[PDB]
Amino acid sequence: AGLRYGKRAFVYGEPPFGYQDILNKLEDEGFPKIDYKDPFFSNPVDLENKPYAYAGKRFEISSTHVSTRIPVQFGGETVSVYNKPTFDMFSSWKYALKPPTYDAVQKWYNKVPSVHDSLTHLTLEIHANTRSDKIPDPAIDEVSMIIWCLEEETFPL
Amino acid sequence: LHMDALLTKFNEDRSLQDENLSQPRTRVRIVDDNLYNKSNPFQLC
Amino acid sequence: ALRSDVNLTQYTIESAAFNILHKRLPHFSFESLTNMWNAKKSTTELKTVLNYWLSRAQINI
Amino acid sequence: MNRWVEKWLRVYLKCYINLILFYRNVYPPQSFDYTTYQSFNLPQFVPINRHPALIDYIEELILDVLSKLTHVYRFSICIINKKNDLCIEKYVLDFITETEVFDEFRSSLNSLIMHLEKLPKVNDDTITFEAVINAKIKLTSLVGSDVGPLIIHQFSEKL
Amino acid sequence: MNRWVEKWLRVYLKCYINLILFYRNVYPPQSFDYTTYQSFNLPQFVPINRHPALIDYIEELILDVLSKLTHVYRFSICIINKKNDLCIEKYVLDFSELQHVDITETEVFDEFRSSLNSLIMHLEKLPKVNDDTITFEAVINAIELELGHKLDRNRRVDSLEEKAEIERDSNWVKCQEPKIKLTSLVGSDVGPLIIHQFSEKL
Amino acid sequence: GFSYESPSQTLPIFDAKGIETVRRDGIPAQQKIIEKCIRLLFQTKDLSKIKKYLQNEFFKIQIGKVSAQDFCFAKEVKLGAYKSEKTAPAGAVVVKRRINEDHRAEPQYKERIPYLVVKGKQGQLLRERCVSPEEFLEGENLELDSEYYINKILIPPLDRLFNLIGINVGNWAQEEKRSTTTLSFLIKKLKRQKEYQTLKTVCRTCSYRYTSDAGIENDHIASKCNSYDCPVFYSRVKAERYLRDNQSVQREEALISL
Amino acid sequence: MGRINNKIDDISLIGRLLICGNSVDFDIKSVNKDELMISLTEFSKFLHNILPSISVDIMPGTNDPSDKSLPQQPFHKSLFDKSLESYFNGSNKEILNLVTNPYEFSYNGVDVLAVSGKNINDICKYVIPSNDNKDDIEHRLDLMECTMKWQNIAPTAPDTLWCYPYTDKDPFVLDKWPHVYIVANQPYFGTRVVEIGGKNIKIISVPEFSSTGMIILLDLETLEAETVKID
Amino acid sequence: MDQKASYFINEKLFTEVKPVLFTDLIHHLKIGPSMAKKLMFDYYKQTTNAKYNCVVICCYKDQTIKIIHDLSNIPQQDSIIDCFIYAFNPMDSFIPYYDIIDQKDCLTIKNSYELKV
DNA sequence: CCCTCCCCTAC
Ligand code: SF4
Repeated sequence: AGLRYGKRAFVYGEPPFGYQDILNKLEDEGFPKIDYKDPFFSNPVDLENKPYAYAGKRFEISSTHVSTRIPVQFGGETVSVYNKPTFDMFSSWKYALKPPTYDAVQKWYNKVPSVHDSLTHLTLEIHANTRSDKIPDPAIDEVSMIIWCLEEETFPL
Repeated sequence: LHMDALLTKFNEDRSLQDENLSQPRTRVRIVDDNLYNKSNPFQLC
Repeated sequence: ALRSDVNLTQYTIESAAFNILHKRLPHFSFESLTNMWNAKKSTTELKTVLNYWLSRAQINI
Repeated sequence: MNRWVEKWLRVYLKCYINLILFYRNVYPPQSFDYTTYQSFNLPQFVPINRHPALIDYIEELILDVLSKLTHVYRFSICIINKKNDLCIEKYVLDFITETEVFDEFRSSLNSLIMHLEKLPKVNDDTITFEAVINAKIKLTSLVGSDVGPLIIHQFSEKL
Repeated sequence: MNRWVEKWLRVYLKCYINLILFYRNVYPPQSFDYTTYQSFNLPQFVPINRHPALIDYIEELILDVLSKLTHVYRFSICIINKKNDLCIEKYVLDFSELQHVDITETEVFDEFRSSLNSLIMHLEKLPKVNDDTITFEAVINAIELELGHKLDRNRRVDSLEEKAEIERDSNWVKCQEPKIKLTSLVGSDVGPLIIHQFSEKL
Repeated sequence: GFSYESPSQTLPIFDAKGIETVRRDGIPAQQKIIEKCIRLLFQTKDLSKIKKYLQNEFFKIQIGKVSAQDFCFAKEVKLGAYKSEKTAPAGAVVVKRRINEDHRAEPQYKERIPYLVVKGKQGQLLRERCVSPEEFLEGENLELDSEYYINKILIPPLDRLFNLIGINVGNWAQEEKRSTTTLSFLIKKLKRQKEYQTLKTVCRTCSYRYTSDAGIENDHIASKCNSYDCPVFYSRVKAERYLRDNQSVQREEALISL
Repeated sequence: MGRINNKIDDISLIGRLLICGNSVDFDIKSVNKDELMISLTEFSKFLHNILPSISVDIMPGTNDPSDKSLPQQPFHKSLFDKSLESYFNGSNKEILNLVTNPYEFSYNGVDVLAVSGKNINDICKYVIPSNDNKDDIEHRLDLMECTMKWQNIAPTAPDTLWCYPYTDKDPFVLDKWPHVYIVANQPYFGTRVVEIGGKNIKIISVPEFSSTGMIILLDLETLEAETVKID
Repeated sequence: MDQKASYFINEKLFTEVKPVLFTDLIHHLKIGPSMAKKLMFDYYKQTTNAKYNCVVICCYKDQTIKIIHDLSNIPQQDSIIDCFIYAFNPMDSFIPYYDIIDQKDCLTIKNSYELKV
């Protein structure tokens, strides 16, 4: 059939929730069905205890950095180490950050980053010579150009 | 002919002559008469 | 009419032409147009002012 | 000694079960807390379920396994495929300073993260999980704790 | 003396990592381009990758290694297979006392040129590695330090230096140390920088 | 907020009401800044990216790397419907100062007269400076009031929008042989010269609509374009001011002594 | 230097070397002083190694650290390594001479007018809907012949020239015909002798050395240009 | 001398791993260009331990210089007036490095002018 | 530290 259990084995009780009833029971307990992301600081330096209050409304703004995240608690109490570390000589260490994927670099490189039923229309403009940028006056400045245009779309005959 | 045959034909019969290296051949003299005369037309401030 | 129809900032001929027709028109002062229209030489300047006012009249339609 | 290994094994098993539950589709995402807690000072995000009933169930399972830790030699968490009743995957954990056990559990959990985050995705509503206590297979050897006298081996199966 | 060595060592590590990633087909060769300037004058025309994420990754790794330099005496770029996590190749860069704190840059670049030429001549003889799930890793051997234990005080950060120190202390995990084949190479014998090279296969 | 009028709609619609991104009672710069900040808040929920962007914008405004067009107000002026002279708005002062020199320069009813703000002495009410774009681009020593602009046109609306979240934006604003320096000066000068040549080529191509010419006198006709509705004009006058200055660096001794 | 050809009887007849522009390729949009200094030190190494054997006349180009206009001044006494400080002391100018972008070298009486090639490259950036009754070597040679005919080195003034080229006496308006007219930084190579009013001018189109690295050897006894390809 | 040259080439090829040119032999042994080519060819001979890639260039007529890459299809073998070894490369990518050289007495052609100091 | 006057946006 499938993966065998072993020579001597036991089984624990069945969990209470499934894939569908999980959110329906999470809402009935007094929690939002989906907890969206609150405004947060990605840089823990820019925190500066900004969310203090505003007009008597206390806000809780934190960061997602490793320095601000609290450790996982087991039983309501945070489990942390209190004693000083014991550094031993001749140790070995490994980088934890995962490098980019081969396929990611290739996908980045391939993208190469009959009847008249309207109104006739006529337009007119005027050019008048001025005297040292004086916005020509209709009492001392005369007309020189009466360029006009007729809308040929609606014009009949 | 292969590449080794060309080398065998050319380098084995090297002349290695006239390479005194003590009295080298003087390059032919070519002067620029416009070096000091006057008035370079394209020289602006 | 453009002020009532569309909501933009300056409501000038160049601004309206660029925001409605996507056409960028140069703008010359009233003294520059006068100096061009009084140039005995430089047919280019006369053609410039003529096409200036012709485009201003054609864009109104 | 037996003091720090108990608490650190509790935390390690909690993170282990929560990671196996979240990185697969045993329970849906958006049901975990992916940006609040840290597991063992690791830079990666650790998901913890939000429903207090499931967290209490996991904690009670861990306490019941640790209460009889002397008799058990293997604690496996099987992934059962619904409508077929066939265990697709089976992640298995086989069986004196606070810093040593801390670093060993840190390395083991980091190896578990690196192994889980590179697996093929799973469709929804097809998997139920079942933990078993031992009182064509594709095997993978993970990092385990060797310093403490309670040496544990970590390996996973598939198909 | 920490005055100029921190730049020359950075350039050397950059060229080292880029050559290892290029000649072993860890990344597509089209993403590499032979250059001489990558924010630092390189000693050769070294093929440097131009991926935005990979450049930052390599720079952060090199800065972390240079910060831990005072206790690190060995740095290895391990080439692990992806179908199974097993080191098939390992390029060790020894740091035996490094002639550290206790100089005609042209000579330093000449020594780096010799070392990189030896590395390239060694890499050009290995069989071609297929793409598609070949990857790499990074392992260091320290003298006396314990990493991952700086987050036990909640360490309220004040500037970028403290945040960098925290994220560099937390970015490393502990690890442990058949038909191995060791091949020694040419190192850097310049006064302040006494570096040695090694290699491992099979 | 982001509006989704249908489940099939993938990209959201930036639907704003009443806020400074739809009101014409400000400057085009504040609209872009506020819209960018709101999009950054709605998409990434990241308060650090918003802070970095705002600090960069404030630093650019303080230095003087702005377009000088996005800082132009535009308000309708009812030149006859005002109670008195001391209650006239900022635009009416500019309008009257222009009428006094040319009575024919009187705007129509509900006309949009633009104006800018500059620096002043102690006091110097907002109405007292009130320079128009023409007066500002021809003034010898005139710089935008970076303090007034930044504070009183950027800090109040961002304070409202981000105090609805719980962060104060005002605190983010208060926070013979030479081959290196000479070569840096050459790089700067050549970059500025290439930018100036590109702007001149753009203006010469734009002026082809009227002249239908390409040789000389086309650059001459295009050099008299004072279209205040074009961003290339402000950049052109800024490039001209930069090229006509800094004569100390552009000499026989450019820190190279020869 | 006579190391490759080994015919010192013929290599010793190359009296001078003339770099006609485009010595370094970069974009001033995104560049700093470091990489430009690297390229300049490479060029300075070349100069220091070749100067004890041959004389060099360096000329600015279109993409070199110099003015973007056509009358580009000499590069600088700086921008070169400190190893060349003995050549820039003032007395050693016959072996190394930083020269203006247009220049009329009087090489033993053979007046040769040399241009880096921005005038023709600025004429060719237009598309004239005439001349029908395409980017070929003969077309650029005809353009150079017409530049010599019109007696104007830069017909497109707003593109090549800059503000204040001169006052009342423009330098680009030719006042004297040269013997050889060199326009460099061209895609192809080609020569042509033209007869304009009983005179004779030899036009030479020098191709780039980056791609198709040919070197033109111009004689001064008969004005015959031969090419030397390097692969 | 064929003894100092061989030792120098072996050193600069295996201990200080770098591509050695014939001009390097010119500068180190103070010899002419033809003698340097002869010594390079002599070192190319007697090469039972061959661990390098020779870089051969040939000069055709009409003053053309080519670097042979295929070594199997040499175009116009009748027009070749010279063909010598340019360098010994231990690696595959040639990519040499060029530094300052003090050509005080290794010059075969001097310019008509002298450096005035 | 409150008033009027002005701008203009949303139902
Ligand atoms: S500035 Fe604006 S308007 Fe004046 S020319 Fe250039 S583009 Fe046309």
